[PDB]
This record gives sequence, C-alpha cells and structure tokens, in this order.
Amino acid sequence: GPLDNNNYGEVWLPIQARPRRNRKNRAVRQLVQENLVKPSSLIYPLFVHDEETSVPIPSMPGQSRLSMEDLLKEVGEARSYGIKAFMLFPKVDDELKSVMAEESYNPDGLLPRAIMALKEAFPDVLLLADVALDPYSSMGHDGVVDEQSGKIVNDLTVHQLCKQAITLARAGADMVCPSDMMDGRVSAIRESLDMEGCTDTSILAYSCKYASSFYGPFRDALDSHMVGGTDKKTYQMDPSNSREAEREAEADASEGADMLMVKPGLPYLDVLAKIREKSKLPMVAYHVSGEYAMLKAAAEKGYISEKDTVLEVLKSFRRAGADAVATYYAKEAAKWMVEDMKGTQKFTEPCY
Amino acid sequence: GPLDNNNYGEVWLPIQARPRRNRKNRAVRQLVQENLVKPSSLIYPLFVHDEETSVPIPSMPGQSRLSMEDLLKEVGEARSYGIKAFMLFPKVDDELKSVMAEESYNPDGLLPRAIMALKEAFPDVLLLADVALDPYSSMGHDGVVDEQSGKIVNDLTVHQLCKQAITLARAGADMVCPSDMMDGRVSAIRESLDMEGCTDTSILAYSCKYASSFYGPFRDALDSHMVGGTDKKTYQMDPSNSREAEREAEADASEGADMLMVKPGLPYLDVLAKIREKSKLPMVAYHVSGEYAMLKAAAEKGYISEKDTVLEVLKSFRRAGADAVATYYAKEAAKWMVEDMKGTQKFTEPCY
Amino acid sequence: GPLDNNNYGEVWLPIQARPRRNRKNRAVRQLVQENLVKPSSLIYPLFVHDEETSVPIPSMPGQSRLSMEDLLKEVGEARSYGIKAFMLFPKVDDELKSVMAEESYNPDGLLPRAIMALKEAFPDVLLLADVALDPYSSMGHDGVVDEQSGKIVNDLTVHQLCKQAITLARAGADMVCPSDMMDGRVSAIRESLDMEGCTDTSILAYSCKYASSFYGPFRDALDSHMVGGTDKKTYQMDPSNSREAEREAEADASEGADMLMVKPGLPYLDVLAKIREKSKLPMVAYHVSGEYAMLKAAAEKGYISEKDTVLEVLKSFRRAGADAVATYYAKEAAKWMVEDMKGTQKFTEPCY
Amino acid sequence: GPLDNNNYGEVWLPIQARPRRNRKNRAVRQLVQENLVKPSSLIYPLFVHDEETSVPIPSMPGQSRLSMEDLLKEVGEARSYGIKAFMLFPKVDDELKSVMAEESYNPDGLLPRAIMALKEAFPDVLLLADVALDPYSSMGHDGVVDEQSGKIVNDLTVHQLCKQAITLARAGADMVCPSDMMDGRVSAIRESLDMEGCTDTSILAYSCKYASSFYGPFRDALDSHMVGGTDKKTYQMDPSNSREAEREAEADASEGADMLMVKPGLPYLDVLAKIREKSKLPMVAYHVSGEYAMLKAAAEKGYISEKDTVLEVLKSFRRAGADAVATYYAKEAAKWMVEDMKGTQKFTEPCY
Amino acid sequence: GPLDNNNYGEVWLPIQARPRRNRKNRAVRQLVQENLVKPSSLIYPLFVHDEETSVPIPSMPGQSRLSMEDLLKEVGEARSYGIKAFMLFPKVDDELKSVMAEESYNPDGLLPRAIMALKEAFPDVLLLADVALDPYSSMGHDGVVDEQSGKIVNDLTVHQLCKQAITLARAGADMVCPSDMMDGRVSAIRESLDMEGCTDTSILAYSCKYASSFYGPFRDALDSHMVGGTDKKTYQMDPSNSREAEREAEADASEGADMLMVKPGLPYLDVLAKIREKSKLPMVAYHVSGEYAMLKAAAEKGYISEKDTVLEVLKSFRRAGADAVATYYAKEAAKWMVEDMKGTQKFTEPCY
Ligand SMILES: NCc1[nH]cc(CCC(=O)O)c1CC(=O)O
Ligand SMILES: NCc1[nH]cc(CCC(=O)O)c1CC(=O)O
Ligand SMILES: NCc1[nH]cc(CCC(=O)O)c1CC(=O)O
Ligand SMILES: NCc1[nH]cc(CCC(=O)O)c1CC(=O)O
Ligand SMILES: NCc1[nH]cc(CCC(=O)O)c1CC(=O)O
Ligand SMILES: [Cl-]
Ligand SMILES: [Cl-]
Ligand SMILES: [Cl-]
Ligand SMILES: [Cl-]
Ligand SMILES: [Cl-]
Ligand SMILES: [Cl-]
Ligand SMILES: [Cl-]
Ligand SMILES: [Cl-]
Ligand SMILES: [Cl-]
Ligand SMILES: [Cl-]
Ligand SMILES: [Mg+2]
Ligand SMILES: [Mg+2]
Ligand SMILES: [Mg+2]
Ligand SMILES: [Mg+2]
Ligand SMILES: [Mg+2]
Repeated sequence: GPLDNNNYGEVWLPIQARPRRNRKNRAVRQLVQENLVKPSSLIYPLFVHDEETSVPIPSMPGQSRLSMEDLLKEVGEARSYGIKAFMLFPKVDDELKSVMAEESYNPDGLLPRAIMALKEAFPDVLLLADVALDPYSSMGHDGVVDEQSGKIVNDLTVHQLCKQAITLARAGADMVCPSDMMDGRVSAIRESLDMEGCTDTSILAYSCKYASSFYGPFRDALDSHMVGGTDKKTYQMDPSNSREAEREAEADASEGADMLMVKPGLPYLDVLAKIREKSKLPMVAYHVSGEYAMLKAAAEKGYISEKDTVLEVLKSFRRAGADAVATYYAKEAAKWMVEDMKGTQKFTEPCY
Repeated sequence: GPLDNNNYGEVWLPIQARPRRNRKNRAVRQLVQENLVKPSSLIYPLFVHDEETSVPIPSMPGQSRLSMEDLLKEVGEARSYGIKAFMLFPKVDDELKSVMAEESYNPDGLLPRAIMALKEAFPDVLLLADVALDPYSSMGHDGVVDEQSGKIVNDLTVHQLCKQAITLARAGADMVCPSDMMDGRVSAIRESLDMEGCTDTSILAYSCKYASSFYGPFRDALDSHMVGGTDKKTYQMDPSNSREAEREAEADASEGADMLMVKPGLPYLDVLAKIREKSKLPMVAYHVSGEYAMLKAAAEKGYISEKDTVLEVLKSFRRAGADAVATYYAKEAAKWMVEDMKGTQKFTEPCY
Repeated sequence: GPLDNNNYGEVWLPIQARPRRNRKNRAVRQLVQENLVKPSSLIYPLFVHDEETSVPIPSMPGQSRLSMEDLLKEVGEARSYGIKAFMLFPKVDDELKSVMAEESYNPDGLLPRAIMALKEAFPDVLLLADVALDPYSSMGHDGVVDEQSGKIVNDLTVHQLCKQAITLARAGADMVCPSDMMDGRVSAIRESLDMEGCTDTSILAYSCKYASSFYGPFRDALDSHMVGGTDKKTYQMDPSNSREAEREAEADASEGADMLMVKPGLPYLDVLAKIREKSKLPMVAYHVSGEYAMLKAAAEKGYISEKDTVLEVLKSFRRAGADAVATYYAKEAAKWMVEDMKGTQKFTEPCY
Repeated sequence: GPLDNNNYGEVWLPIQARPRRNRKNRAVRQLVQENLVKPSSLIYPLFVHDEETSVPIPSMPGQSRLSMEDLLKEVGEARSYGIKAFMLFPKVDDELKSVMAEESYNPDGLLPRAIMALKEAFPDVLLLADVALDPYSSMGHDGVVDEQSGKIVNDLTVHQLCKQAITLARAGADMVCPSDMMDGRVSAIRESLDMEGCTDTSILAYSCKYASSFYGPFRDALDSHMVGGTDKKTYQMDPSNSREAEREAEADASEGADMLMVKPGLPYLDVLAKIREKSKLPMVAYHVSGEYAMLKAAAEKGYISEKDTVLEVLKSFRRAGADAVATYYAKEAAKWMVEDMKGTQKFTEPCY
Repeated sequence: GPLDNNNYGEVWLPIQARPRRNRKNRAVRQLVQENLVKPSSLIYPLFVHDEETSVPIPSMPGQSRLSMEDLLKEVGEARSYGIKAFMLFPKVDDELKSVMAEESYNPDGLLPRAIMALKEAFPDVLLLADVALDPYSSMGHDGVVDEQSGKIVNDLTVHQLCKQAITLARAGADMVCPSDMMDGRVSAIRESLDMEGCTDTSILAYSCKYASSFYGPFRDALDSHMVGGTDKKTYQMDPSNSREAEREAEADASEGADMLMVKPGLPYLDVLAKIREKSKLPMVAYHVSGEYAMLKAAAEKGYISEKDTVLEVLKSFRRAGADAVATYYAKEAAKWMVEDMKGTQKFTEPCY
C-alpha cells in the first residue's frame, strides 16, 4: 500500500507537500494570512426620518428609523470605533411621495438637511447618499412608471436622478450612489454633476445589482414596497446571470464611475470576484437587510454565535474582492475590534 | 482648445474619469486601500554569538551580535510589540569553522542551543533557522569547496545541508530556511526530515536568491566574507535574469517547500511580483543588511525621515506580493505601530 | 534515502534539471544573460539656479545647484561618457514664486534660458523639462491651491501646465514631462502642443507617481517643501495600491503619451513590471533623490561598495522592465562603463 | 475632411498618438530600444580536420576545414574580439566512417583531441560539441539505419549518442549538443552523463530542428550528404508545422536540457519567438550554413551591403527571442563591433 | 541505466510519447500537416517604366523594368499559373520628380496608365498599387522633406498621399498600399477615398515596416535611393523593436485597414506571428528585394537548390501567419506547383 514506516517504526505517508504545515499554529497562519478586515473598510448604512423620536425596524433587529438627533448620536458613536463612511437613507413622509418623485430633489427635504447637519457636526466624515426614486415613489419603483404602459421609463428616470444627485451633492454628499439600475445613468449624472461644478463629488455605481428577494427588511425600513404585485425584474438583474455583470461593469467604468458596487452580498461573491478580477476600480459589496436579518434571527435563537459568524462574513467579502463592505453590522464589528484591541487581543492587531 | 467652461463660468476640463476622486481625503483613501501592513507579517532576524557580552555590528547600525541573554531580551521586546517570527544566525567561533563545515550539524553547537533556550523562555515563538554552510565554512561559501577544482560541489553540499537541517529541527526550529541555492536541496531536506519524523518542520526555500552585493554587512556580522577573491556567482542568480526565477520557483514548489523567499528585496520586487502571480505558495521577501544600512545611513545624516521611509518600504514589499518580510527594522516598525495605536492613532487602526 | 552513488561511488542526487549549470562560469552566464545596461538608456537629472556660483546640495552629496555656466560644463562631461538625455529642474528665486505659479510659463525665465543655452552649446542634446508648478509655487504644490478650501484644483492647474508645456516646447525642449498628477493633463497638454505646431514635442507621462517620502532631498534642492504641514496625497498615489497604477497607465496611453514613467524607483519595481507587461509604450523609471541619498550615505560610511551596488541597481531597473532610467548616478555609471571599456574590460563589452 | 489647420494656418492632422515621436533622432531611439546585440551572445561554429593544411569550403565562402594548429589560431583570434563560445565539427577521414558510426565515440578521435587541445590552449573557453552520427556515418544519416527497412532506428541510435556524449564530456566539452532529433535522447544522455560523474556537462537540446534544404553547405563541409537520394524527414521536422514545436520543446525541458535550440534561423523566427514565450530555458538559434551562403553570395555580387545586413540579422534573432546565436559570421560581427568601438563609435557603445 | 530491453531483447528506451511516429512517412506527415501554400496566396510585384523596351534589373536577377507591352504579357503568364494578385511599382522619368512629388497624383502618369491598361486587358485581375512619395521624390523619401529642417513632415505628407490614393483608386486599383509609415495616414486615406465614393477600394496598411537594409535592390529598380547620406529611421521602424509593432498594428486596425503588412519578410517572422496572434485582420508579408537577391545569388553559384529553398521559404511565411506573401518568386513558385501537379505529383495535390 501507500503507507510506509519512518526511521522509528511510526506510520508515514511519504507525501512531500503538506499544506497543513502552513496551518500549524496562529503565528504561522498569521504569516501567510492573505486578507485582513479593518474598520475603515466598512460602510454603515442608517435610516433617518423626519420625526421627534426613533422607532425600531422590527424586521432589522437592533436597527432603527432614527430622528435627526439620534442620527447624530449614532454617527458619533460609530466614529468613536473607527467607522468613517456612512450611507444615508430617508423614510419619506407618505404625503410627499408621488409618481414623478419630485421630493427627491427638494433641497429642504429630509435627506439634504441630514447631510447638512451631519457635516456641520462631523466635517471630516464621509457621506454616501443613494440616488434612486423608490424612497420617494408612490409606486415603490426606483424610476418613473408610465401611466399607460406600466414600464419604468429609462430616460425620463435619468433626467430626475440627475436633479436628485445635484441636490445631494450641493447639500454636501461626498459620494452619490445611483442604485436605480437605469441604462446610462452614471455618465448622465457625471456630466450634470460636472457642469454644476461638483467634479469633486464621487459616484459609487450600483453596477451589478440583482433583482433579489433579500431586500425585504430595507423596504420595511423605508415603507417602500412595490405596489400592486409589481417587481423590478425589468431593471435589476436576473440572479441566473454572471456574464451580464461584465457588460454592466465595463459600461460603468467607461462612463466615469469611481467605484463599482455588487449587491446583494454573500450570495453574489462570485460576481464580486469576477468583476474585481476584470475591473481597475475599487469594489464595494452590500451586506443587505435580508442578510442581516438572517444573522440576527439565528443569533437571537441561539443557533449561531453572532460575533464569530459576522466576523467570518466580513473576512469573506474581503477575500472575495471587496475593498469596502456596506453592512448594518458595521458599528458592531468595529466595536468588537476596538474592544479586543483594548482587552486581550484574542484576534486583532494594529495595521497601516 | 481642450478647456471648456462650466455652468458658473469656471474653467472646466470635460474628462469623465477622475482618479483623484479616490484620493480626496484620508477616509476615501482608506476605503479603497488595497494593501495593509501588520506586525505579525514581519520576521525579525537576529545574530547570536557565544560570548558573554553583545557587540555592535558597525555596518548594521543599531543591530548587534547578541549574547545568549541579550538574544532572549531582544526576542522578548519584539514579541511585546507583536512580532512572532524570528530568524536566527550564528556567529561561530573561528576555531570551529572548516571545509566540510562539521559544526553545522553539531547538536551541542551555538544555534541549536539558542533555539532550545528561546523555546524554553517563549514557547509560542516561531523560530526560523538558516540552513547553509557559510557561517561554519572556512572558505566563507554556502557549500563544500573542492580542493583541486574550487567548485562548490552540489550533491556533497546537499548531504551536509540534510545533516544540519535535522539538527535544527530536533532542537525545536519550527522552520528551516535553506539559503544555499544548491540544486535540489528542498526535496532532499524534506525527505530526510520526514524520515526522521520531523514532518511538521517547515521549509522556507530561498528560491530566487541573487548574487547580490547588498549582503556585505551581514557578512561583517558573521565574519563570513568569501576567501581569496572568489564569489557566489556559480550558485546565486545573476541579477540580469528574471525568467530563470520562474524555473527556480516551480521546482521548489514541486519539491515540497511551504513558502518561497525572494532575496534581496526592494531591488527585486519585480521577481517577487512575478512569482506571486505564478505560485500558490506564500511568498516571503528579505530586506537585506545592505538595504537596512542604506536607510539607516541616510537617516543618521538627516537626508530622509527614518519612520516614513521604512513604513513606505514595508507597504511596498506587501503591495509587490510579500505575505511576509524579513527586515532588521521589524522590531522598530512594530514599536511605531504599537505606539501610534496607543496614542493619537495618526496612521494605524485595528485589523483581523 | 534520496542520495545515491554514481558509477565511481561518489555522492549523487539523481535530479535531472540543474539550474546551476547555466551559472557555471562567466562565459555561460553571458550566453544566457537576459538584460543589459548601456549609458544611452540613462537619463541624467540636473538642477540649475540663477546665481554666479554652484552650490552643493547637502542631502544629495555629489550633486549641486548648478550655475548656467556649470550646467553646460556638466552636460558636456555627461555627453562625453555616452549620456544623451538630460532632465532639467530649476531652483527659482523665492521672489518669483506665487500661488498661480505664473513664472512657470515665463519665456525669459531660468528654465527656458537653460534649454536655449544647452541647445546652442550641444544642438543634438536630448532635453526633458519637467511640467508641474511646484518649483514655482509659494505653497510647494504641483498645482494651484485654492485660497478658501486649500484644495489643489485640477482643471485650472491643467490650464497652467498647458501654458508651461508650450513655453518649454517653444524654448527647444524635446520632451515635456508632466509630474503633476492632475487628472487629464496628458491629453490637454497634447492638444495644446499640437494646436501650437509642436506636434514633434514628446510627452513623458508620469503615470504611476506615488505620494512618496523619498522625494525629500529633491525638495531641498529646489527649496520647494510643502507649506503648513500639507501633503500631496490628494494627487500623488497611495503606495498601498497597484491596481490603480493600471487605471493611470491605460489612460495616459489613450491620451497620447509617448512614454510612461513610474516613480519612485526600486521600491516600485512591481508596478514597473506590471505596467511593462500591459503597456505598448516605452517605460521609464526614476531612481529618486532619496534613493540616491541612501546609496551615498551608505557608501560614504563604507557599509556598501558604491560601484557594485549602483551597477546592480541599474541592472535591476532594466530587468524589471525599464527601457530608460532617470538617475542622479547616470554620469557616474557611464563613466565607470567607459573607463572599464577603455581599460581592462573586467565587466563591460560592446553592444549595438 | 479629416485635415484641420493649427494656430498658424499649417496643415494639421489631429491624431493624439504619433509613434514617429519615438523615432525622432538617434538619442530617442536609443532610449526606447528593446534589444541589444553583444559579442558574448554569439556562438562561432568551426570545422576541424586531421590534415596538415587548411582547405576552404567553397560553398561557405570565407570558412575552412581547419587543421588543428589553425583551429587554435582561429579560436584565439575570435577570443580577442570577445567571442566566448565555440561549436566544433569534425570532418572525419573517410576511411574511419561506417554504418555503426563507432568513430563517434573513439576517445582518440579528431573531435575529442580537438577539444583537449583547445581546452589546453584556452582553459576559460566554452566548447560546444555536436552529438549526432552523420559526421561519422558512411550513409550520412544521424542514426543507425536498419539494413532491411531503411528506417533510422531510434533507441539503438540513442544508445550510441549516449556513448558519444560521454566521450565528448570526458574530453572536456562544456556542452554537448544533440542535433539528431531522435525521440527521448535528452533524458537518456542526461542520465548517462550523470551516472559517469559528468553532472556539470550541459545539454544544448536541438528541440526544434526542421528538415531543411538550407543545410547544404555544411554537408559539403563534412562531406556528409545522404546516400541514395534519401532524406531526414522521418526525424527532422516538417517546416509546415508550428504546434509540433511546442510538443518538442516541452519534452526536452522536462527531460533536463539546459538550453533549447531552434534551427534553421531566420526562416523559423516564428518558432523561436513561440518557444521563447512558452519556455523557461535559455533559447538559441542557428544561423545555418545555407543562410550564411546566401548573405555571402549576395554581398560578393554587390546586391547587398554585407555588414549592414549581417548586423540587422543578428538584431532580428535577438529581437525574436534568441539569447544566443550560432552563426558563421560570429567572428566577423565581433570584429566590426570592436573596430567601431575602438574607432568612430558610429553604431556601438559599452554595455554590462 | 536509461535503456532497457523489449520482449525479443532488443534495445528499448521506455519513452511513451514518440514525435517521430507522426513523421513516419509522407502519408502520415500529410495527415498532420498544419500549413499549406497555394498560388492564390502569392502576390507578384512588378515594375513598369515609360519606355518602349524592357530592361533587366541587375541586382534582382530575372526581374525587369517592364514596358507596358511586356507588363501585360507578364501578368498574363502569371495569371496562367494561378496568381491573381499583382503589385505595381513605377520607375518614373527623373524629369518628373519633385520635393512635393506632384507626379504621384497625376491621372495621366505611368502608374494610372498601367492600372487602366491591365484592367482593360484582364478585368478579373487584382491590382495593388503603392502609396508613398519615394518613386516620385527628388530626395528619395516616402514623404515631403522640409527644405529648412530636413524632417519628413508627417501631416503635409499625408495630404499628398490622400491625393495619390484617390488618383490610383479612380484608375482602377482594387487595393492601395500605403508604404510610407507616416502617422495616421490609414484613417486619412480611408476618409478621403470614402468621400469620393471609393468605398470599395481597399487599403493594405504597411503597419510594421522596418528601416531595413534589405531594400537595396528595389531602390535600384526604381532609382529611388535616399540622397546625401540620409536614412528613413525617423519613420520606418527600428529593427530592435517588437512591442512597438503591436502599437502600429492596433492603430491601423482601428483606422479601417483591410489587411496588415509586415515588411521585410523572413527576418521579421517573429513580428508577423505576434501580429497574427493579436489581430483580426488578414496578414500579408513581403519577401523583399534583398531577400530575393540572396536566394538568386546563392542559387546561381550552386550553393543551394533554388527550388527547394524557395518553396521552403514560402511555407515558412505561411506557418508564421502570412495569409498572403508578396514575393518576386510568385510566378516561378506557381509555375513549379503547376508543373508538379500536371506531372508526377511528387509534392503537390489539389485543394479548395
Ligand atoms: N434603490 C434603493 C435601494 N437601495 C438599497 C436597497 C437595499 C438595501 C438592503 O436591503 O439593505 C434598495 C432597495 C431596492 O432597490 O429594492
Ligand atoms: N546563505 C546565508 C545567508 N543568509 C542570508 C544572507 C544575507 C542576509 C542579509 O544580507 O541580511 C546570507 C549570506 C549570503 O548568501 O551571502
Ligand atoms: N513635480 C515635482 C517633482 N519632480 C520630480 C520630483 C522628485 C524627484 C526626486 O526626488 O528626485 C518632484 C517632487 C515632488 O513631486 O514631490
Ligand atoms: N546533425 C548534424 C548537424 N549539425 C549541424 C548541422 C547543420 C548546420 C549548418 O547547416 O550550418 C548538421 C547537419 C544536418 O543535420 O543535416
Ligand atoms: N514605400 C516604398 C517601398 N515599397 C516597397 C519597398 C521595398 C520593396 C522591396 O524591397 O522589394 C519600398 C522601399 C522603401 O520603403 O524604401
Ligand atoms: Cl478612532
Ligand atoms: Cl476571527
Ligand atoms: Cl478631484
Ligand atoms: Cl504611513
Ligand atoms: Cl512626428
Ligand atoms: Cl556587474
Ligand atoms: Cl575581450
Ligand atoms: Cl547597424
Ligand atoms: Cl518511431
Ligand atoms: Cl516542399
Ligand atoms: Mg447599468
Ligand atoms: Mg534552486
Ligand atoms: Mg493620470
Ligand atoms: Mg525531441
Ligand atoms: Mg503607423
């Protein structure tokens, strides 16, 4: 057979290469560790509403629709842990929503005020605002829906997204994040931004955004579910498709985007890796609302250890090729990191 | 002409892609930072001699030939800042050197004793021991020199390198590092280790090791300069060649090496990168004694800032593809990182 | 065990391939040597000021702020050893610097006069003039600094660099070398040049120029250190990044550059090799002032041998993929080569 | 149409890229020159015979069947110009030729005595000896011919080639060069050498040797033409095939060869470049007798300029991926280079 | 040892793959033959002058400056062997040559007259006409020379080339072949031809044409040698360079070229293969005059067999990746195949 004995009579498989040697102990694993997670690689998305008091999002346990005041307190808490990049979503008062979504470019709207207020209080902090009409749409769609046809009209939607993007830019958004999946919108937004003097303002293109069923809880957060049994499969991508992602990614880099987003997250790590291999831009992954609920719900019932699994997920995103990760665990992960770094350092060390 | 004007009359260059946007401020740079340095990715190389007192190495300013107790002191200090991996080189009494280099496999010799001593005191230290005859050679060559011909005899050298390797493994070296550039030694050493039951002991292969003039100060530290005008050009690689390195790398992986080393360092970052692309093994680079002497010399004269350049150098090794770097600055770099992290955290943060 | 005996009973490792055979002696090493350095692949960078007398640069020993007369002497000595290409930097009087850096396009300024003077004295000399405002900027930045934000404003800076490039081209510069890292400057300069009839004038694009700490001695030479504790990280590249280098290189190619420069040098050989692999343009590398200081520092203390290490360094740039290398050792290298060829030919031979 | 006018009414074609800028003058062309020729990359192939006087080979104008003493004079002359590698072929007395070709391994044969005489007169000289039976074959074929079938029997031939290689090695041949194109002979020869203690002796594998009509003049030189209107198409390669060359080249590399030869030369540059791209071994090309004759014929008639064309030829081999070139012009090329380098330096410069 | 014995005791090397098995006999070699040559892949370049009698070109033996009469007899004889493509070059009366080369665009010039009369005589013939100024230049340059600088001025030259191509296209040329190596001229000629309604006329772009010393005899044929010791190195490519070739090929593809030409031939087969590999356009190689002269010279002197060598060369061109080959042996080669086909069929067979 294949087994021999060694000089001392012990069983010996004479294989030369032994991969387990590089797993021998922590010091060796650390020497060869290929990927690292840090707090300033995490994006923390928050929800603000135009009310006096915060309200839990029951389907996103531990996250809330924050008042302006609790928004400031939350950003400040996250910075104390080394989070620097924040994503802002508004739960718009229902009376303001419409088919055309004109509230999206109202300079006195909730979102611009919040950006203005976070910036006054934390001038060095980094603000990403979503560009898309669904939070402002009475139909629950990211673009304008045609009365007669029911189609999400591409080009008319882009005209609007441009107006929103400039408003957010002017309020102080560092980065606008078109999550709308309309054809051609990166270039259009880019040109408008630039004509207005906002050449500094970045675009995080949602390039490869799938028509997922993992967005449930975010739509609760925003009360932004689609009306009347309609879906977004005429604009968000078919999860059956990878090749198509290259089509979209190539188009967004050449239209001027600063970073590409892949969304959702863990169930699309293959797409993340594929675009990362081909793109020369930074990549961002979005650990979406549904993915967060899955973790919390299993953690709440004791099925998994919350801390170990969240840290494993973030390392995975990072291994799969994400330069940054938008995650509702952003604050909690940084906190765990800073507490270990201050305690016994069971799993952390410094980096630069 | 190529300049236009924007909506407010200001000068406007109508380019879409603006890479500067991803450099806008520290928060964004961190979001998109592709490579990180951590202390546990640094290997600290140290010199021990058999004297009661430590002696400086004038051409490696700040480094010494260490007495056994100062070696323990120095490993302790580096550990406290998070260095986990230590390379050990013996400065051997000139009485014990010879043609065949017998002292190399003496189990009562200095290096085995040092290994055991450090293992008693710091059990979870990773100890890397050099395998090569030049510290023990009366000719100052890494292999056995023929009397009549002057050739470094490959296969007789490899016999000897097996004898040394086993000795160090038994002493407690976690990893042996053949620095000899004889042909076929990785496979031969591996098999001898395994036959003796040392299947756990790792080989860090000096695969792409060049006939460099950046090693002089190390040779000062060991008093190991080549006898009688000769050189190592018959075994170490011509710096003119890159294609040859792929030949060495491929052979060492199939011979069962656990990690591959490229040395010297900065002046070979292209070979490091080439082999990183091709290899599936972890890569190590060596920032050699000559390279250390250059930074140090210019720092003492005031020409460069020591901290900034050293930290840039280490980020470079890591960008180029080093999973780990051997550098005489390892202790000092970890010390800076740990101090910043305890202070203002001007340039570090936690990772995992 | 693996060791066998040959037919004469001598120790034999039965490996077939043996890379050491192609290292046997100088003659075989020469047959298989993949890279060669020649003087006409070196670019010699010099500093000129408007004073009667030359003044040494203490942090770049051997190099001086040259008077116009001594500039001509120095170019002449370098020509005689085979250097054909010379890069010129002006130390400008503090009184002519300003925020808009308008002295940069003054056709009676020091640099244009230096170019005209060198052209009258050696009509076939190859001159490469830097494009960038920092030698003329009272802020020590490569672009115009906005009063209110402190941002280095991109497009207005490009307009200035276009004027600068035209002035230098008109003065007789063979190549303009924009080292500014503004977005889009290559194409803008190209079109400006072409509209003025200077379609012959080349552009050496600094594509991958890093926010390095090795530029210090250069900034002593020009007295052009950044004001107020500011840095250049909003435009020079993060050393942590390689993928970004490809974004920059591909864009300068398609904007019409004739050559691509990676800078700094030895610590960026990985970026140099990667861009070499992907570009169809000639590559240039810059062995920068800080790198020069390190070598000198070490050589002066006797830690290394100056000649050996300089000659290996130059071979390394070349193996890594540099068609040309800009280096303050250019004259000295050529001299060594010419002395060896005129003498005993210990290391040189003819090529074509 | 496509033409516009610049700022001064001059015709202007607004193309951004102008490759001609990199051709502007000699200095620019030298900056970007991809390939260089040097004498120590040339192999000079020579003919010796066992007679008192030398005799021209009329179909190779300017080369001769050298007497032993003239062989020495010629090697000496070629060394003084920097040639280091010499290929040696015996024109064997016809009374010693045979079917078994046993004179190929006579240790008192002309080739072995030629090697010993050269190795005694020029100890640092590099000698390459052909391994093949055709110089000793009374039928003029590279291997043993079967009486009944007329097939060249492969393995029997390899057995004889091993005998021949050992003889040449023992006589002092630095490289043996099997030119036979039997299958498997690289591995057989390697192993036969190693067993005899000749692990130093190199193998220059003729991997891609084509059944060419360009060997005529060489066959005149050795009087080694095939009998009975036969050919070598059952062993040498069909010139119609390129894929096949990869199969050949892979086998020889894994059989242990030190370098790979493609032959003939210029009409197989495509093959040379292909194996250069896919091989990690040093490449050699053979500028064969027939190609030499074509250059000499045309120069003698005044149709071409000998010197210009030969020099362009060696540059082409070298651009196509040859590390070394076997050429009957080797001495004359070195001489032109040395004369230029000592004289006007119109086309040469020093390298290392 | 390496050899063993088969079941009858015969010497046997136990190698599994044997490449000679696919060379066993003509039937097998034919089965696996990767490349074929046919007459309709050959282009026959001819010379016409405006005299009553044809005149031998002594440096291209067997080729002549043909009278119009004799030009029609030669195309007929070649069409009778299967050649369908002809290249036409005019020797111009020295009285009509200018600095501006206006005769190039004369619709009553020799060349337009050759074209029209060949189309009248054979409508099914494919005529390729050169586009370049050198047959018409009093300086012997492919472009207009500035009296003041001596530079071949690119854009003004392209203006002229467009006029010539329009002229030759109206005359009936199926294909114009810009051999001039000015930058951008393929695009410019294409748009010009198009605006005149010559959308059907093809452009074979001399993409990678090198500054070669193999053009001598063609320049004899036309009496077109460069005046006053000048060269074409500021537009034709440096033979030292291959990467540059990719850059020219990419540009000409993207400017609308139908086919791409590499020139010269055999000594550039590496460039031919690389371009073949990257390009999606048909490739043409030019076996230039100097190459022809070398074959003829050696053949006349009896050093090589003309027929075997020529046929081998053409097969090589095709293996290297030539879809078509311009060669002065086109008629002679086609005649050899036809004769073998109509005869005893030693080396040809039918194809489609
Ligand atoms: N265009 C809006 C938007 N931006 C972010 C998310 C989902 C984020 C999450 O689930 O956490 C969505 C919802 C959707 O498009 O249906
Ligand atoms: N084979 C021994 C060895 N191990 C490391 C170095 C050099 C290390 C240094 O310069 O830091 C050397 C010397 C040499 O090979 O000449
Ligand atoms: N654009 C300015 C310039 N041009 C070249 C150098 C540095 C060269 C060296 O260090 O030798 C610099 C300084 C900088 O940009 O910070
Ligand atoms: N196998 C022997 C041998 N070695 C080199 C050549 C030819 C070299 C030349 O033509 O210059 C030949 C002849 C052949 O194989 O037919
Ligand atoms: N552009 C002119 C032209 N077209 C074809 C040839 C050469 C053809 C031959 O050598 O057979 C030349 C000469 C040159 O460019 O100098
Ligand atoms: Cl912090
Ligand atoms: Cl963990
Ligand atoms: Cl910007
Ligand atoms: Cl830093
Ligand atoms: Cl030009
Ligand atoms: Cl050297
Ligand atoms: Cl010499
Ligand atoms: Cl030449
Ligand atoms: Cl067979
Ligand atoms: Cl044939
Ligand atoms: Mg899209
Ligand atoms: Mg090795
Ligand atoms: Mg750029
Ligand atoms: Mg073979
Ligand atoms: Mg071109």
